[PDB]
Amino acid sequence: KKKKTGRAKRRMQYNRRFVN
Amino acid sequence: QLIKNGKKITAFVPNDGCLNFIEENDEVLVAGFGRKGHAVGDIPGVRFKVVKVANVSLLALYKGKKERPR
Amino acid sequence: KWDCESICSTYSNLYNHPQLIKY
Amino acid sequence: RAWVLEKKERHRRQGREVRPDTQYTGRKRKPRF
Amino acid sequence: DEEAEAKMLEKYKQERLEEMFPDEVDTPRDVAARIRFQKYRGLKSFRTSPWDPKENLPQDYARIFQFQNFTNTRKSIFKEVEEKEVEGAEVGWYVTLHVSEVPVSVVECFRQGTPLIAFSLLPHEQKMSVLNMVVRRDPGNTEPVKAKEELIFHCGFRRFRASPLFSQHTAADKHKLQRFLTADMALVATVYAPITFPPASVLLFKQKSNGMHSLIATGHLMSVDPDRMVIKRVVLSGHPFKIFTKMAVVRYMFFNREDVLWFKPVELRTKWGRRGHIKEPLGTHGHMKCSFDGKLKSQDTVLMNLYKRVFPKWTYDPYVPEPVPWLKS
Amino acid sequence: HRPGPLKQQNKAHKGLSRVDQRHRASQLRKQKKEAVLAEKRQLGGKDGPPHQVLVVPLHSRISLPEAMQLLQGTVHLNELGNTQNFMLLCPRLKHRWFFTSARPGDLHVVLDMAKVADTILFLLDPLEGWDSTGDYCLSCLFAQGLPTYTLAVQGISGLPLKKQIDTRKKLSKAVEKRFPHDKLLLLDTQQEAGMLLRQLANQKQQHLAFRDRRAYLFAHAVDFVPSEENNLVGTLKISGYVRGQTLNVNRLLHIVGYGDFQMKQIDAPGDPFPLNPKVLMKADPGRQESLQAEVIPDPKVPKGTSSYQA
RNA sequence: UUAAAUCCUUUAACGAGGAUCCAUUGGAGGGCAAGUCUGGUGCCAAUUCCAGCUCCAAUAGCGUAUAUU
RNA sequence: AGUGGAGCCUGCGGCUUAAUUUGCACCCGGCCCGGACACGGACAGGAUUGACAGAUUGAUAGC
Repeated sequence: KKKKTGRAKRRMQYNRRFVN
Repeated sequence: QLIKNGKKITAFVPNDGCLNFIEENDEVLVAGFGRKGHAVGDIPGVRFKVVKVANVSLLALYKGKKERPR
Repeated sequence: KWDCESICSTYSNLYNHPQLIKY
Repeated sequence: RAWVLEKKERHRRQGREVRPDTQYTGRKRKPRF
Repeated sequence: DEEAEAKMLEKYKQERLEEMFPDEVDTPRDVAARIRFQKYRGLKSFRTSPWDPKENLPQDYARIFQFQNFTNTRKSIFKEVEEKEVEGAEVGWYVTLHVSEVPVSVVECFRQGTPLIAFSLLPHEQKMSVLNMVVRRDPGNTEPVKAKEELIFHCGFRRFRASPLFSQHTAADKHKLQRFLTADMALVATVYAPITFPPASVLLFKQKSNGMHSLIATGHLMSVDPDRMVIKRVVLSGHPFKIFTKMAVVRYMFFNREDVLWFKPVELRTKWGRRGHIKEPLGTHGHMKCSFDGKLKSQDTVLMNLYKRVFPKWTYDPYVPEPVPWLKS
Repeated sequence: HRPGPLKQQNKAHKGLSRVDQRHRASQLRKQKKEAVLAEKRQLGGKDGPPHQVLVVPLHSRISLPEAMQLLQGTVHLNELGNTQNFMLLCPRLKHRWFFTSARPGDLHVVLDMAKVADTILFLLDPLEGWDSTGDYCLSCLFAQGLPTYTLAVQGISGLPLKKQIDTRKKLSKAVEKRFPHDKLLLLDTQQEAGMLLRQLANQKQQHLAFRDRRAYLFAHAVDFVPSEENNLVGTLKISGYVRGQTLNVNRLLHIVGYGDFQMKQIDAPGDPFPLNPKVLMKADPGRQESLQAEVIPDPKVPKGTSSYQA
């Protein structure tokens, strides 16, 4: 699909790096 | 042959596909190869690269974004 | 007696030449 | 391609971690505009 | 009506087959493979192996002209048109030209209002020769174009109809035939046409059913020489059904026994890189023993290349029918 | 093999004025400016051929007769079966025009009228850039070769004011995928028509190499004198301005839609449209005149014995 | 609002699910961030050219040339 | 004491061959069978199964 852009992409990257 | 001073140089085209957008007697915009005035560490004796042919870039021509006139 | 490589010696190269324009 | 192979063998002799030598060692990724 | 649709679907399937399997030809189960492929040979390396340019030229080459040195002759003609001063009507002069033998129809053409222009030819520019003229594909048109169908050529103020030959645009000595106009890269069209000195622009048109000319390609006249050879390639594939150590028994590539003897000296190659030679026919069914440089996989497909020089067809027609005004489909 | 200490190794023993530059630059500048002045003076002046302009409307919403009414110094209107191509003289601006027009889609009309044109004027509509027919014509015209071109729009002032500016904004973007750095003139009124005519007269000319190496001609008048009418083959008298190079009668004359022909005489009658208001020039010598030679002018076994055991 | 406008600001009405109202630009399989990847093409499994996948970086911005620090 | 010389046999190459299998595997002839899915055709006016007799065949055989 479409990728998230802006704050949402950084939120995705943060949850991917540290949360899980 | 450069316009403003008549000097002959040898310019580099990125690949073989970009060479067919270039024709004899066409006007071409040229930049340096990239190491501030030095030649190429892989290719002997060439220092300049072709950036535009007929006022359209080679990147737009290669990626099919624009057409060039003749 | 022929094969695909020997029969190539049969073909000539001196009959249908186009007319040459000189310098 | 042989130049990158020489440099990677240099880095192997010097005792540091080197990427595994594969089919894609010296391979032009794209034309550069 | 619908048979045009049938031929269109056949051409679509044949193009898809060509872009999937490039020049693979099924061996004829009826006619002997040394009769269909009599005028063929094998090359060890397609690039480096020689080929005589004057060998076995057709009758049509008896009718055309050729330049001993095209570059120096072009330089001489361009120099004598830029430097010298011939006594003739000068630029800007309103002249009238008395031209000898013209059909009446041209005159009536001016009478509905179509533009009617003329130009003066350089020396040697009326004689017929072979034009090697580079074209790509215009992305608006995706319908297939086969190799030797008729097309309308706009080349340097001249407009004509011909059957081209589509060839690879590479730097080698001989160039492989392309059986279709492939819609991603730059190919060469080879035509019997009157001589024109480059530069000149190329516009390939396909005449349609409703009268429109659809634009299929664009490019420049690269060279004027009949010494450019187009090399048709035929790929014959057999199956290695009995595998030993560096030796195999290959079937289905040939069916007669002496066909294997006929195409014996041509080297072999596999789809996974293994090369080798035919050792000997097995017998009466075209099975063969071939010696390869390594062990083979069970899914392998042995294949062999045969090369024949092709020339274009003389269909030079100086008359092009007028279009109907183009509209989008 | 690296030798060690037992091998003999010996270390090597190391061991213009300001005024002269100003004058030279002035000399070179004078040379360049006089060359440019001669070349710009040649086209469209009294000693040269008319400035020939092809008007092409790139949409079906564009009213071409409105634009060619706006474009028409004195107007000498040559007129044909369907087309009206006129001569314009502007002696105040000292420049001579021949305006032709052609509709896209008609391939041979636009391709001939664009392979003789000095200027191509592409007409546009304010809302969409071009049509599909206009896009097809653009592909063909770019492929064949563009001369000097100018982009003119026709319907900006008809829109309500509060959108006009931003309308033009979108239009420029819509243009920039094919015409990257080009000014969009507006052709609505007679004053803007004069501005466009001024922009067309003074503008640098793109030189197309093929037609510049060759002597070409656009027919302004044509007449037919048949040797035998039933034969339908006779002498053709074609009248127009020589454009490309000096014209030699000893050469073959190719008519574009109808192949090459042998020409026999060149006469120079009076110029019908001079900028500021019967002599035969050259006849063909039947000896050095080229001929139409496209193709080469030289034309003991028993009955049942099988083939094995035999 | 302003000279008169425009823009902004304020406010009616319509205006969001693939919320298709769709973010790009470069680089990575020799070292700073980032690969044990795929398919064509030639040369003698190694290996020139071409198109992709995957990852990384900054982000309404991001590469390049040149000069300069 | 020989072998290398001679006759014969055998092994690798090579040559002939339909095959002279190879680091009964080979050849010449004859049987037997051999997807579903999708879409388009034929099918109760009939899809399709079985069959005595005679024949081709190197021989017989509703294969």
